[PDB]
Amino acid sequence: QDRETWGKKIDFLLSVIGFAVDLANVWRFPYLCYKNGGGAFLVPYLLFMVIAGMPLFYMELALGQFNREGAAGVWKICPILKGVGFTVILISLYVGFFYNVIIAWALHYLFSSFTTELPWIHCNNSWNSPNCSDAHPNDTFGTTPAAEYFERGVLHLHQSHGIDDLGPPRWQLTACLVLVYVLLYFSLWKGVKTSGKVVWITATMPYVVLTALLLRGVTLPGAIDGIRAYLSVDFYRLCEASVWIDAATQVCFSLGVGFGVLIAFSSYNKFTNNCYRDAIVTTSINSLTSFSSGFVVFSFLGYMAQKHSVPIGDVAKDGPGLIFIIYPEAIATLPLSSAWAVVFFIMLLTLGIDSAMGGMESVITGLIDEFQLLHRHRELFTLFIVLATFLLSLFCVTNGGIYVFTLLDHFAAGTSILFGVLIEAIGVAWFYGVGQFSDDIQQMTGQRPSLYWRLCWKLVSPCFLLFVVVVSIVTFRPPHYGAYIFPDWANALGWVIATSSMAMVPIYAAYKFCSLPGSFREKLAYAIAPEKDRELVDRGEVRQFTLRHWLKV
Ligand SMILES: CC(C)CCC[C@@H](C)[C@H]1CC[C@H]2[C@@H]3CC=C4C[C@@H](OC(=O)CCC(=O)O)CC[C@]4(C)[C@H]3CC[C@]12C
Ligand SMILES: CC(C)CCC[C@@H](C)[C@H]1CC[C@H]2[C@@H]3CC=C4C[C@@H](OC(=O)CCC(=O)O)CC[C@]4(C)[C@H]3CC[C@]12C
Ligand SMILES: CC(C)CCC[C@@H](C)[C@H]1CC[C@H]2[C@@H]3CC=C4C[C@@H](OC(=O)CCC(=O)O)CC[C@]4(C)[C@H]3CC[C@]12C
Ligand SMILES: CC(C)CCC[C@@H](C)[C@H]1CC[C@H]2[C@@H]3CC=C4C[C@@H](OC(=O)CCC(=O)O)CC[C@]4(C)[C@H]3CC[C@]12C
Ligand SMILES: CNc1nc(C#Cc2ccc(Cl)s2)nc2c1ncn2[C@H]1[C@H](O)[C@H](O)[C@]2(C(=O)OC)C[C@H]12
Ligand SMILES: COC(=O)[C@H]1[C@@H](c2ccc(F)cc2)C[C@@H]2CC[C@H]1N2C
Ligand SMILES: CCCCCCCCCCCCCCC
Ligand SMILES: *[C@@H]1O[C@H](CO)[C@@H](O)[C@H](O)[C@H]1NC(C)=O
Ligand SMILES: CCCCCCCCCCCC
Ligand SMILES: CCCCCCCCCCCC
Ligand SMILES: CCCCCCCCCCCC
Ligand SMILES: CCCCCCCCCCCC
Ligand SMILES: CCCCCCCCCCCC
Ligand SMILES: CCCCCCCCCCCC
Ligand SMILES: CCCCCCCCCC
Ligand SMILES: CCCCCCCCCC
Ligand SMILES: CCCCCCCCCC
Ligand SMILES: CCCCCCCCCC
Ligand SMILES: CCCCCCCCCC
Ligand SMILES: CCCCCCCCCC
Ligand SMILES: CCCCCCCCCC
Ligand SMILES: CCCCCCCCCC
Ligand SMILES: CCCCCCCC
Ligand SMILES: CCCCCCCC
Ligand SMILES: CCCCCCC
Ligand SMILES: CCCCCCC
Ligand SMILES: CCCCCCC
Ligand SMILES: CCCCCCC
Ligand SMILES: CCCCCCC
Ligand SMILES: CCCCCCC
Ligand SMILES: CCCCCCC
Ligand SMILES: CCCCCCC
Ligand SMILES: CCCCC
Ligand SMILES: CCCCC
Ligand SMILES: CCCCC
Ligand SMILES: CCCCC
Ligand SMILES: CCCCC
Ligand SMILES: CCCCC
Ligand SMILES: CCCCC
Ligand code: NA
Ligand SMILES: [Zn+2]
Repeated sequence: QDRETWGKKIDFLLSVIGFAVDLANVWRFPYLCYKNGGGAFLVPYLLFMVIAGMPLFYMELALGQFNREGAAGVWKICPILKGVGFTVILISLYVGFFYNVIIAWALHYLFSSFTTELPWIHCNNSWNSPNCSDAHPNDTFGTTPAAEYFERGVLHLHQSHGIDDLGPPRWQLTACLVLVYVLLYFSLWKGVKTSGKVVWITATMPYVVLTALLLRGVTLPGAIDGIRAYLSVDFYRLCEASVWIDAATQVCFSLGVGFGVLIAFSSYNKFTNNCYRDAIVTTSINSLTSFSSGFVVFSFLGYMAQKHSVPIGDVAKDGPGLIFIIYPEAIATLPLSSAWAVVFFIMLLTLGIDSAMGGMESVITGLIDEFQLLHRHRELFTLFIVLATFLLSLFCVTNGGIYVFTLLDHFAAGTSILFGVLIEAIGVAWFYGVGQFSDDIQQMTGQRPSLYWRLCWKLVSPCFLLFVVVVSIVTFRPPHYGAYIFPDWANALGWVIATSSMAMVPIYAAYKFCSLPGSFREKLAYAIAPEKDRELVDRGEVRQFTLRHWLKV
């Protein structure tokens, strides 16, 4: 049987929008806007989005749609550079070991909200230390009843001495995790017919909840101060070299490229689809969602800062668990706080689940495409992948699970994402040929891309990605959680996994070069030439050997 397609185009659009829209998308852009700049942070962000943010999205969508294969089989245009598909598959697999525990924490918090007394209001109970002090006129948000609850009565962090004292897993978090994985499996087992229909609810509820919170948040005292702090113009901030680095890193990391998800999602699209309009619409929606969500979150942050009589700089911080500490404290003061907590955690759960589903779907699709023996049994392979991910994600459930979560979050994606994106971009734009790519896009859609797209694909994007990779590998900082310093072997293991996700390109390159028969010239010709050019290569007319193809744009 031939490849199946999306039931409706709205399914594909909602799938990509839901995967791209993330919990980090809600916070990262507004936090960066407040930290350096404000209204002046939109200049570097928009500049980099135009220069090298849209071309990568468009190229990934077009490649996936035209080649009609997953992340690994899409590389018939350059067989030697096939290890990129395995690299992105490994990257997607690694991220699945802690996103699910994030969703499990959110789901556990959701269950403990159907009560008239939410268990983070006061601090007269069993799981609170005698150092509780919630003062309402030096860590002002440390030892808060909400923070103490999250750290002791949920995570049980105080019973671990570090990453060497994990201890047995907790059964409540394990039950939440198994519920999450059951949801994931039953949402991913029947191909894309049912995975594109479940997205209809998990990609439209967060917007409703965000609208409700914006309606509630604005009326709070001190919210206008938070919004003013969020959006304040300061053009002198553009003279520092850190604002541009932050903008470039955020543009690279918020797109969703590098996981091989957009290739698999667009692989099921019809051959006559219009990927240009789809890329434009998805990028615009994902960019505006961050703006609206920032309005909401900074209104709430301003209200909390006014309540605690502290500057907004102390409230606005980046860390794991602060989402479960500040806002739940803010929610409890409002009347009918149970409903607000319920909707808050429902929105969190949906935001997590859509992205986790997309990330697992990328791996499943790529591995199914690569090997034909698994194509006849998709449900069993999905069950095996889910079981493996669930077994390898049981470490974040233990008492010292926050340390493992921090290490994995620091090292899993890192520079590996940028290296994979750079390698795939340079491969597509140089080895295959930007002219051939434009011809394929014209055949697929009908209108050939203009000179701007070709220039951005060929010249600007590889240079921007290389600069991002270098600046990310130069300013590396070891991970930490509060006043905890990770052991040296933990950093070594993090670097080992980060390199292992990246060290598949040379391995496959060497294996493919040694496997092909002939001399050096024959091996190179069969390796670096497209599959469809086999007849020309046999005659001895390889286009890559000529330098005119290399210097063509
Ligand atoms: C309840 C209120 C307060 C919030 C509602 C939020 C969502 C229901 C909306 C917000 C933005 C909408 C999107 C905005 C733009 C488009 C483009 C629109 O046009 C197409 O791309 C046409 C595709 C086709 O031909 O089917 C398709 C729906 C979509 C994704 C919308 C789907 C529904 C979304 C997610
Ligand atoms: C990317 C994939 C492969 C997941 C990687 C997860 C790591 C962060 C895990 C996998 C192996 C784990 C180690 C396996 C064995 C142990 C012994 C263990 O010994 C104890 O003190 C607890 C013993 C017990 O459970 O009773 C302490 C944690 C540690 C170092 C673990 C720390 C966390 C590690 C490195
Ligand atoms: C909200 C999400 C994350 C989890 C819950 C989703 C389930 C309620 C849905 C998703 C997939 C659905 C299934 C998808 C396909 C089928 C096969 C279908 O059987 C047929 O008639 C076609 C196949 C056959 O001939 O067996 C019957 C409904 C069923 C079991 C569906 C029942 C409802 C399911 C389990
Ligand atoms: C930060 C918030 C407030 C808005 C963010 C939205 C942007 C990420 C989107 C919205 C409209 C998009 C643009 C819509 C149309 C085009 C035209 C397109 O260029 C052409 O078609 C050729 C024009 C030429 O010849 O220069 C290149 C992409 C671009 C700039 C898009 C880039 C991405 C943009 C700026
Ligand atoms: C104030 N502090 C934080 N607030 C928030 C928020 C929020 C709201 C959304 C809608 C509202 Cl309404 S409020 N998000 C944070 C914070 N600090 C880290 N994050 C992210 C980071 O991306 C990090 O990667 C992360 C994580 O590790 O979560 C377990 C995913 C969180
Ligand atoms: C840690 O990586 C992420 O959270 C990325 C992405 C994602 C990829 C894989 C995954 F399993 C779950 C989520 C979801 C979105 C798009 C890219 C980025 N997130 C901002
Ligand atoms: C924690 C993992 C949960 C996986 C989902 C449990 C149900 C598995 C059902 C398998 C059906 C296979 C299709 C028929 C062979
Ligand atoms: C709070 O008091 C406890 C006493 O059990 C002590 O162990 C802890 O270090 C104190 N924390 C701070 C921040 O003072
Ligand atoms: C039995 C205690 C119920 C507490 C209130 C819960 C309200 C949930 C419904 C609103 C969100 C849909
Ligand atoms: C959490 C509930 C799990 C129930 C599992 C039922 C599996 C049904 C498979 C039907 C195959 C035709
Ligand atoms: C919480 C998810 C529960 C999913 C139950 C699916 C049951 C499938 C029955 C199939 C009968 C033909
Ligand atoms: C989609 C439904 C939105 C309803 C939002 C209501 C929020 C409470 C308003 C309180 C005004 C004082
Ligand atoms: C809150 C997000 C709203 C985003 C609205 C974007 C609408 C784009 C429509 C494009 C039609 C061609
Ligand atoms: C669709 C439901 C969104 C959340 C509604 C919460 C209940 C608000 C009732 C009015 C409060 C004054
Ligand atoms: C002390 C009880 C520990 C239970 C762990 C959860 C079961 C794991 C099954 C693989
Ligand atoms: C210790 C009493 C409760 C046991 C629960 C067993 C199931 C946990 C999730 C698999
Ligand atoms: C046929 C169009 C369906 C649009 C997505 C579902 C909207 C649900 C609104 C709550
Ligand atoms: C893109 C140019 C941005 C210039 C910002 C203002 C610089 C002021 C220098 C005194
Ligand atoms: C009083 C300030 C109100 C701000 C509203 C912002 C709306 C952003 C688009 C949904
Ligand atoms: C939870 C384990 C379920 C395993 C699937 C059912 C047996 C399939 C044998 C081919
Ligand atoms: C012969 C039928 C089962 C073949 C194996 C299916 C995938 C199992 C996990 C690799
Ligand atoms: C991919 C090659 C670079 C590996 C990381 C940088 C060297 C170690 C720095 C501590
Ligand atoms: C007092 C003005 C409230 C405005 C709420 C947001 C309207 C879109
Ligand atoms: C710290 C930035 C170094 C940039 C080197 C050149 C990259 C193109
Ligand atoms: C991004 C546009 C900022 C303009 C500020 C004018 C006061
Ligand atoms: C000492 C307890 C061991 C539990 C193992 C669970 C996988
Ligand atoms: C208090 C949380 C209990 C979770 C039970 C999941 C079945
Ligand atoms: C064709 C039936 C689709 C149901 C979608 C429910 C959200
Ligand atoms: C590609 C990495 C080059 C070396 C970076 C550290 C100097
Ligand atoms: C203290 C040494 C621990 C080694 C762990 C290797 C995974
Ligand atoms: C000629 C092929 C070179 C591939 C190198 C990959 C890093
Ligand atoms: C994968 C690195 C070694 C390859 C050897 C091929 C003979
Ligand atoms: C739209 C950016 C902020 C203007 C004050
Ligand atoms: C994760 C890829 C391993 C080789 C198929
Ligand atoms: C007062 C305008 C704020 C941005 C819409
Ligand atoms: C992770 C192994 C996939 C099948 C070779
Ligand atoms: C998943 C591997 C199947 C046998 C080559
Ligand atoms: C606790 C999980 C052990 C097998 C991966
Ligand atoms: C068949 C190739 C698997 C990865 C080296
Ligand atoms: Na998401
Ligand atoms: Zn307080």
